[PDB]
Amino acid sequence: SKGSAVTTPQNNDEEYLTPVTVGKSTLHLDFDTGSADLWVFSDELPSSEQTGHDLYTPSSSATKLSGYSWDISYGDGSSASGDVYRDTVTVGGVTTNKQAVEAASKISSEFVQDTANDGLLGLAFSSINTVQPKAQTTFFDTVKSQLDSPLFAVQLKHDAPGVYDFGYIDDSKYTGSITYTDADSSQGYWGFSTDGYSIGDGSSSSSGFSAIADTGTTLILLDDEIVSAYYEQVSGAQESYEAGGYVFSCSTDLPDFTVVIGDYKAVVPGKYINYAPVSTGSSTCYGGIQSNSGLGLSILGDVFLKSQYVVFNSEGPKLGFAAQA
Ligand SMILES: *[C@H]1O[C@H](CO)[C@@H](O)[C@H](O)[C@@H]1O
Ligand SMILES: *[C@H]1O[C@H](CO)[C@@H](O)[C@H](O)[C@@H]1O
Ligand SMILES: [Zn+2]
Ligand SMILES: [Zn+2]
Ligand SMILES: [Zn+2]
Ligand SMILES: [Zn+2]
Repeated sequence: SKGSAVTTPQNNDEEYLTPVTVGKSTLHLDFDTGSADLWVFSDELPSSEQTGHDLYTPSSSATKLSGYSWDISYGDGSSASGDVYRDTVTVGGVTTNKQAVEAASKISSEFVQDTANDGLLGLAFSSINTVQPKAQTTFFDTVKSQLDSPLFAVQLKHDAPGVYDFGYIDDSKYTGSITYTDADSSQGYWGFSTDGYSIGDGSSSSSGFSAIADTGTTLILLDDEIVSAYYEQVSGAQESYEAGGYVFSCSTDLPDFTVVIGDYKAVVPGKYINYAPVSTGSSTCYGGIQSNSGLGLSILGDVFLKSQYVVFNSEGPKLGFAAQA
């Protein structure tokens, strides 16, 4: 068994949604390789919270996990909690009837006021799922032995639908060979260790660093020392507080950011680090690379992933990288 599903980005690629059949209802979930919970909007929510969102409707065979509960919080003061159900979930043709579904009956603003987003599908390691009293398996993990190969690949596109492959690699999605690196699951994430980086045509930095691959995150969050070195090559850039991070003229084209992985160069086009205007029709533009200060962890998000074909292989574990076709 294998399958592929299409993912379309919101506005300026701020969150990629993917159709997923949960129960009998079809929802549009956000695939996050940074978390391990699968939660959706439930009927138990306030009507004014439901508005703008498809809600989860149990199957006739589903079974409510009595006594269990789940609660999660993310990067910002963004929470969600609720009950747990054992229903059927279908993603790109791969089906399972023992997937745990986390129904939310209480959530934060960010979620409620994000019409269209109907919840999340976590693809990190199951060890960090938050269900209680017994943690549950992610979807991938749950269908792992139904897949021709125990892996999945992602191909995110800029301002265009990408794709999530389950259990197989589509050779038409990348050019040249796949380079593999050992994944560090120590914190429950798909971590890895780049050997260095390179700003524009500069000379690569032998000094490596530890990073996680988080599809659920829009930007590239690195250590301040690196950010500062980067924007030093962007004319007119400034640490505009009361705006989030660094900004510069939209007309400016920033240099590429290369991430060295063994002998492979994962080059993020400068064009993608010119994220978007701080305001409608604004003159200045927000950068794709900001500071990870406050998380203490380096994250390579959608901006980095928009140029790679990434393979998440449970065997090792390991991550594979290839220049997107
Ligand atoms: C309850 O839900 C299941 C899943 O869609 C169906 O197979 C059944 O016929 C009934 O609608
Ligand atoms: C950014 O653009 C300015 C243009 O004034 C240059 O002076 C600088 O070296 C960098 O290329
Ligand atoms: Zn198959
Ligand atoms: Zn929807
Ligand atoms: Zn995430
Ligand atoms: Zn370039």
